[PDB]
Amino acid sequence: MDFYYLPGSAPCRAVQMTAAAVGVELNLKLTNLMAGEHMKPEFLKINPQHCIPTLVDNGFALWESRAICTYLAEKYGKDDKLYPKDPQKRAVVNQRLYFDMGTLYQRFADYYYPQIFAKQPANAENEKKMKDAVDFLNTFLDGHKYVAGDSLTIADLTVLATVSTYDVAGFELAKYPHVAAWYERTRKEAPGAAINEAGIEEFRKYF
Amino acid sequence: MDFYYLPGSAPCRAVQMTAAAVGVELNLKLTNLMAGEHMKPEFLKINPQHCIPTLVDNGFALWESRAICTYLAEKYGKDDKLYPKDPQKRAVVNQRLYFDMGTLYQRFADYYYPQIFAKQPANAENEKKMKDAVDFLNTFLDGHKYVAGDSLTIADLTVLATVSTYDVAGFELAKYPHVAAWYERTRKEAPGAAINEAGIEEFRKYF
Ligand SMILES: N[C@@H](CCC(=O)N[C@@H](CS)C(=O)NCC(=O)O)C(=O)O
Ligand SMILES: N[C@@H](CCC(=O)N[C@@H](CS)C(=O)NCC(=O)O)C(=O)O
Repeated sequence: MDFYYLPGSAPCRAVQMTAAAVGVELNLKLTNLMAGEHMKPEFLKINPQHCIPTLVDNGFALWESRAICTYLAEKYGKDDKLYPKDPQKRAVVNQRLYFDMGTLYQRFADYYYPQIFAKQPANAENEKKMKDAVDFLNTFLDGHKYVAGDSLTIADLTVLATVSTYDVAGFELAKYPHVAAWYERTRKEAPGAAINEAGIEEFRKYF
Repeated sequence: MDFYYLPGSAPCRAVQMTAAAVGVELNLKLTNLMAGEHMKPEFLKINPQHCIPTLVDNGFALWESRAICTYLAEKYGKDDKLYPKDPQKRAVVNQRLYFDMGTLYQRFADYYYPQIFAKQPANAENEKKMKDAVDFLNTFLDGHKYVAGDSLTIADLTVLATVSTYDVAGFELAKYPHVAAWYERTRKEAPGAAINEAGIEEFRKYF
């Protein structure tokens, strides 16, 4: 299966760790957006939204990092813990996946991207929204050892990719006890952790 | 099961149509955000992210509309077509769910809400991104009759909740033939269609 990605990308790193978790080997396809490789006619045929990560598994094209992670868990995973079949348990996992996309990473991007690509001054309003997002995550972790329960799931993997990004950007995770502790634990227990660590160094080249 | 909602809210309507599709009755609990009812202690105890929709099913509290929709489908659904178990088919539906949230609705909200509620000037670039989101959906709908595959799924229901809102907001959907055709067909066929139409009228009360 081909994996169109960029090493420093969080959504890409989330899939990489999930693939490691289920023992699936990804045929890496470095896709340089600055060379318009995602806009090649061949790529558009695979993914009209022309975005990475994009996975192609024996003719089946799929994008949206979290959808890819769930796909790999359902089709190639054997350990129910990573993505529980029980509706209730799976629902908490799914809610956290949406949280990661629409709240945690979304606010991170809203605050840092303008400073990185537009050279705009740090926006106070968006800084607080980002802070509120980590606060939520901190609350989600109160009591439980993992983001969506008591066992490592793909929700921890995608949130790790995101939080490891907050880290390299210089965000103060230490002011969120549960997040900081979970991060330290998960950064050492996540399958493919070494790939994630190598990847953030590429993202670091943005600051 | 309790359903904390507001009729005009798109994410809430997505859950209402999904519930109707699976024969699940929802005890409606109007939660007026303008009156700050989403921050009442009792509600924060159930949902610390203080957002609607929030579902409580025999003690189990859940938020994030699309996670509620899939939960209702997995636990109470009996028509595999609504949310296919096959990993690949499921993956296509799931990618569309993330599309609906992170691309289609996200851009709609970022463009209109700051104007309607915060009374801020329109943001031209955000308008452009919004057009790009509908364009993507238009392409997805080229050939394919439903948002995901050749049958109505929960992806059609949430996209209807989102697109119907684009409609009342005055966005020119007509310029996207495949989106417009799909909408013309689905706004009638969809389970809970009448609920959604009534809900958008309550949303209109903001224009
Ligand atoms: N929500 C998506 C985000 C995908 C995304 O933002 N992709 C970026 C790379 S970080 C991209 O390909 N941008 C170029 C484009 O969309 O044309 C996911 O989780 O996969
Ligand atoms: N991604 C969420 C969006 C939830 C959302 O935006 N909820 C709004 C109502 S439309 C809300 O409760 N806002 C007030 C708040 O979050 O405090 C979903 O699909 O449920």
